Amino acid sequence: QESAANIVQVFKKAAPSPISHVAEIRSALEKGSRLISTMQIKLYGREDKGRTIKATLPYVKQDIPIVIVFRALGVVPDGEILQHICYDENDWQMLEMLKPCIEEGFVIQDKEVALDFIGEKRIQYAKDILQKELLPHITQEEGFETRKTFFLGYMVNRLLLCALERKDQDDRDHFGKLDLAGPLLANLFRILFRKLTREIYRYMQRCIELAVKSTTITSGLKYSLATGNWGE
Amino acid sequence: IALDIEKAKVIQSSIYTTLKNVTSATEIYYDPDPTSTVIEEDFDTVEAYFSIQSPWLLRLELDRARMLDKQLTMNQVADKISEVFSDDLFVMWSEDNADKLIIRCRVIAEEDQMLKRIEAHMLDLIALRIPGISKVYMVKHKVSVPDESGEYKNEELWALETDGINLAEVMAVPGVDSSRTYSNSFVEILSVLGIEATRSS
Amino acid sequence: MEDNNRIISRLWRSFRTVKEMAADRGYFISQEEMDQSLEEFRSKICDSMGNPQRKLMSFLANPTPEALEKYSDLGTLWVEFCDEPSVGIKTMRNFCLRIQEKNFSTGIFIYQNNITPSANKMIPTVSPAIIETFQESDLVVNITHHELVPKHIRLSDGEKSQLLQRYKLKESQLPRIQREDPVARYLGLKRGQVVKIIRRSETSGRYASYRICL
Amino acid sequence: ASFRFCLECNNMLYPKEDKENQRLLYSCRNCDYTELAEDPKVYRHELTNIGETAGIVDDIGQDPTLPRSDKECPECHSRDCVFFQSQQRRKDTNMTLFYVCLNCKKTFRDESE
Amino acid sequence: TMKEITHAISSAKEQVQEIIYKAQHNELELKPGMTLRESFEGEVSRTLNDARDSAGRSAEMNLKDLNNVKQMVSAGSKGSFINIAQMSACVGQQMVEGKRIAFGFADRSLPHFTKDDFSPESKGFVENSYLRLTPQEFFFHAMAGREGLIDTAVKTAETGYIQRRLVK
Amino acid sequence: GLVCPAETPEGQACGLVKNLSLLSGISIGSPSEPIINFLEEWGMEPLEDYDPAQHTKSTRIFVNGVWTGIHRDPSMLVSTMRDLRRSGAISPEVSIIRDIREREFKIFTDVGRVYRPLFIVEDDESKDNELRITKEHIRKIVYGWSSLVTSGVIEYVDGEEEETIMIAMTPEDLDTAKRIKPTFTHCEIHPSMILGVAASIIPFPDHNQSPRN
Ligand SMILES: [Zn+2]
Ligand SMILES: [Zn+2]
Repeated sequence: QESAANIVQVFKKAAPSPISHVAEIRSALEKGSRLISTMQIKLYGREDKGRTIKATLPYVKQDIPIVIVFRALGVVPDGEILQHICYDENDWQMLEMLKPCIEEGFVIQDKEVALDFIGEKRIQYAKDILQKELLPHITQEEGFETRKTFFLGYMVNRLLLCALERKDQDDRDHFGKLDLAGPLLANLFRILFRKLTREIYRYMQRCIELAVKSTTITSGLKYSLATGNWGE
Repeated sequence: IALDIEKAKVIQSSIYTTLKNVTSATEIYYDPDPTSTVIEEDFDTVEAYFSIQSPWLLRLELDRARMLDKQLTMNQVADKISEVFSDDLFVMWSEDNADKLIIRCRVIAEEDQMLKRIEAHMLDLIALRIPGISKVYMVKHKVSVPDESGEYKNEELWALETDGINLAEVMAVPGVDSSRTYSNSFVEILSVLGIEATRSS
Repeated sequence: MEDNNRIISRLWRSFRTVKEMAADRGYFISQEEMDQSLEEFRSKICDSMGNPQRKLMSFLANPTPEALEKYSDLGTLWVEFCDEPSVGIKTMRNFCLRIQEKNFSTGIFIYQNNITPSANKMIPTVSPAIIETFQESDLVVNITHHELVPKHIRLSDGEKSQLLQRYKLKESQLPRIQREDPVARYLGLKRGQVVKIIRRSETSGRYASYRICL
Repeated sequence: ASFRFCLECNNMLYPKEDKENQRLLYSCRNCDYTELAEDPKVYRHELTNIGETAGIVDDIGQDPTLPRSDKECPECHSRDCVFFQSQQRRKDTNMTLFYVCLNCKKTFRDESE
Repeated sequence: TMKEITHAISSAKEQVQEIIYKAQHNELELKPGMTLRESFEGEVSRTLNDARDSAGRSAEMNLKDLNNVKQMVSAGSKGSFINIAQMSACVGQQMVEGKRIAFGFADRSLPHFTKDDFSPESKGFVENSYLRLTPQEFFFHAMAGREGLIDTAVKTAETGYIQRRLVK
Repeated sequence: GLVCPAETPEGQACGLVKNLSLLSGISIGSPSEPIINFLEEWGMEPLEDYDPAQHTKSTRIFVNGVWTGIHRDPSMLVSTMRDLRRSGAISPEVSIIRDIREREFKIFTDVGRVYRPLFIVEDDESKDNELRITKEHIRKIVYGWSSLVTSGVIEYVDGEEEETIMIAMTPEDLDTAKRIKPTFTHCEIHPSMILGVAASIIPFPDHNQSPRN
């Protein structure tokens, strides 16, 4: 079973659309659960109107203007934000573009509020969606906030690198960018063993004082392989 | 006018050019003295414009080769601009002879915000010479026709093909035959010439 | 000469068109009255410098010697123009009344840019008589003149009540034509009137179709 | 343009007018810092030609996927050059060759207009 | 004749190398309405095509009134000029989406090519005859046919819908 | 190289079903760290502490899609890993791509990358201008394919790495009858290997209209 993952793509979006260009990156843990949630680093304002940059996060209703995503990350001052996006103080064009964006977030001046506008109860959840949902590859650990930030920076960069005619729109069919048998059993087994896992949890939740039905991993496997329907 | 080569062009350019298509760049400098500039290559252009406001400036650097293509004139260009805004925007400009075409101007509570919204309103809501009609090529077609002597003979005639569609308007233009015009957009034809003509299409 | 030299050249073509429509509608008009060159036109409806005053263009016309033969009661028509590039509900009563008394039956105002929503909301307020509205920029070129536009024709409630018997039609079974149809307006149709279309055909030479106006 | 930030709280700089004295100021809306104008130029739009030379590390003579021409730079007079076309991905660009020399790292073209 | 043709491709090859030199110098003007680049193709294409066109035509008149294939063409019972051509002379230029074999690999046709090679031996021109394609030629050719097979497997039922509608 | 151009079902699903060439193989899944480590100890100054201006044209490096810091002069970091694979100390299955034209270093361990094998060229001839493999290795064929690889005579090139190499067709070369024929890093084992099971039985597939094959 054959679009690769964990990679940056930039697409131009038709004349009829509030969005100009957008960059995406499909992410999933190469080993461990494997979430299928993608990152959207949009770029509103068509090639005219008086041009902000907002991005989409997993589980968040609306979209957030990149500046905040940074302060909410661990970078609170301007120019230290432009620090990550642009790598050449003498590239006024790009920087210019960013300007209007900075103004967007000029209203939130720190990490407190940063993680807030994302709706004590609410602030705590803000963190979560950043350590386990936001660009979840790289790692979902904790003390790496910095790293993801340079990415979201390398991303907001890739966006503009095109909206300024320096790099073309990503070639959707560049073959360089196959789950054989062995792998298949994997994603399959897990789905199974995991129902066995929380099955063995019930026998342990009745004994007010053997049980493991090793048939879910035998019969489960058979069903699939027999017909051709992977999923349970 | 049938095989009138230049007559073809003369209509082409009469059928959408915008300020946006002749402007190489635009800048907004800070010049508080309405009687001299902080810019060199502009000096002359002031003094030679006082014989036969806001301190905030807005300069436009138009293209030379671009003024010969769609053909335009500083006199016109500006003339248009000026009458677009009118009495609440003083504007000036150099003369076609120079080696750098320019257009300065000022307004008449936070101006750096206003003189920027008027940046766009200048590059996208202002026409110089209609709409929906981009590229317009010319072609020499085969048109059979009645020689005076009877027999039908080869009399090719120029024709303008468009790359967009508006009819009600590009029809009443001096130099066309509103008896032969034709858009493949039947939808239109019916709306303009009566369901019948529509069917025909 | 500036760019006003052309705003005349057009008001003129728009004129001749009106005429043609008026004679085709079924009224009197000389081919000449249509062929008034641009030259001999200027000096006739202009003031001083070189501007045309429309308040002096409007006119009347009437049912030809013939028109009275097929259509009896076809009343008299009146075409009007106006110098107010935005005419409204007030300068309206001047029109709405001018005919409700003279007693014509056909009103035809030529609004330059647009009439007011308060205004035109007073048209179907004077029956039997009926009134029409035509934008200027839409009469610059007579549409009937077009290549694709085949010749249409009205039909007395006699020529109609005939087609129906002759073909055994139930009215609805007849090809229709829109009230707001470019040609339908031009000949000023009404909901219930029929129209014979006669066009060239690469199969027989001439075919005869009919459209009733819904 | 090449705009500026500010010491103290490294931020964006917004401009304001020196009414009474007639001259330009730049500032901050987080603290109070304020500096005079560096240049009378404030904003530019510019409706390219920069980026054709695209990152040419000396190692650009180690990318085997590049062509070999035996000319001779306008300076060192060598005979081992590599080339390409503008990296400006514009359907309307032109096709002139830029050359790098294994004996210098110059940027000579083939153009002639 | 098999020789007279070879050199109708060589010369045709240079009438390309020539306009490529004259393009890699900006020594050509933009035919109104077309991009400087597009106008480059527009000629390369019109060069190889006219080349190929006579390449075959040399053999066409080189096949006597006894050549069976010719016979089966005159009778009108199978095949045409084109066919003979692609079998005895030059197969032709390959193509997808209307343009000679793209640059799927950054700035090249196959990894077996030097970057920025705009020539015909790279863009998919099979100079060989079936009687005698090179990998490159053979590949492009496939990418070209592949487009063909595509719609013969798409237009097949969408055409049927459009049909069905007209009926109902 | 990776997929057969001809064998693929007509109608319906056509091109959505591909068959493998003879030489193609799929990656399996190696480990990252024995290479992450092997790196940040050979020139890889970790991302954690980065300074964009002190390190200008710093060639950034990626591992399986993660950014593990940059590196100063890479030219060598490159022709060291490549020497490491050829001795067989970083699985012949891993992919390493250097994109000078952008200053980056691609590292792939991944499971599911189709790759083919090629002869290595290396201008390693202090006696001329040449395939590392020689007619002595050949006639020598306790000498499997595992040795042809443990001696750096052949390499496993995935589609990505392919991008930055130059492959020579006929090893040798690179009559009025035959077909007219028109920096190298690798040579093609044999062009007739770009075919898969299907075409492999077709005689002179290089003489028929492709759609027939
Ligand atoms: Zn400050
Ligand atoms: Zn040199």
